[PDB]
Amino acid sequence: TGSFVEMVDNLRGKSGQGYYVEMTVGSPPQTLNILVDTGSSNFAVGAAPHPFLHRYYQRQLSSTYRDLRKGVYVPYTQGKWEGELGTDLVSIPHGPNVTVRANIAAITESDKFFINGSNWEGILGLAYAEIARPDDSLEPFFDSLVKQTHVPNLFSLQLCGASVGGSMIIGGIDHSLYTGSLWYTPIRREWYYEVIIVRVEINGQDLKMDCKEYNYDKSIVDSGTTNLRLPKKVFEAAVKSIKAASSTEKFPDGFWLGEQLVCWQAGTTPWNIFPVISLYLMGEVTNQSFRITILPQQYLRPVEDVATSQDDCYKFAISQSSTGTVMGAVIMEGFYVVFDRARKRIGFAVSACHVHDEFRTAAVEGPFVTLDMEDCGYN
Ligand SMILES: CCCc1cc(=O)[nH]c(N)n1
Repeated sequence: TGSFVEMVDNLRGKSGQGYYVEMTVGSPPQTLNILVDTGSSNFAVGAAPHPFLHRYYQRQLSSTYRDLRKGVYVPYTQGKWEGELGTDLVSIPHGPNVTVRANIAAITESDKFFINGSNWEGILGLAYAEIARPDDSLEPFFDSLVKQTHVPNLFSLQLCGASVGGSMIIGGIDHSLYTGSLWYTPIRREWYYEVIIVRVEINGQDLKMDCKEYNYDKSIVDSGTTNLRLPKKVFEAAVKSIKAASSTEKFPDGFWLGEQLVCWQAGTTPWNIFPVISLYLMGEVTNQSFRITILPQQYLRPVEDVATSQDDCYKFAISQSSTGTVMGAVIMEGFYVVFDRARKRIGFAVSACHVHDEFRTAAVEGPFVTLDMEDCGYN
């Protein structure tokens, strides 16, 4: 049929602080909440006390704990930690019914990494080898899982909006998590989950750049990132185009920088004045592409605020980047995304749980005749 009921709704989170899954490590197993991250490729867990950790990995208590007698250091855009390598038996209570020996980094030192009141104490790097620390020699979690178990080389994510929730379906595709068709873009290279963007529209108006601008110096699908991050030039034209489309209301300058909340009486958010955003992505067929479309409900992240109800408050969740395009949680929150590693591709369908209104919905449409798409990549 297509129903993975044990794995539906296995993710949780706070807004702006990421999506996490419940995992266990060791013997006897220790329950820990682990961040689901397609932008990195290292499994790592808090193994010591910290001001923002409620619990941590007590490796001396694990009878199956192995020491790799080695060190590991991982930097991110947000934060960095260093830890002691080693292995232990790992399992996901609301995942596939398996236990696997895998690589673990026990975090001893970390800087601006563990978030206050996040409720997660580690991270699952789901991206490929080519970017693992200390190097490509370290086999990542999902590669271990497929080695030691019969589970298909494939996971899907449904990240829902709004504490948030979602579904990581390991080893398959759940039919209840989308509507309409799955459209596939090729993973251009197995390191990040790198895709190619061939065109951008705001309310159907072409942003009109050379397409290389959209993929400078890469475009990636990153569950571990909150915002839709765009290259400086692309960001500045989108904001200009979005400012124009929303011009019946003016907002403070700081709002467009992510520095300031905008607010409306409850239920009166004027979604319809804000534009739709379309990203055309390279297809499987030659000279073909499809487009995904998100709503202001995806790129205006809601913020609870400290004064009263009676106002619904939001943050602009599109930000500037220097490392390329990052299709983070604001993009992924409109779609069921299928990381089809077995067939070097990434699937997009309309999410069955996405936030929208009566009059507009997130969309995934195709095909479109689009030429010289290979040219859009960086080299
Ligand atoms: C805990 C956050 C880890 C992280 C940080 C970051 O900057 N990017 C990604 N993909 N992941």
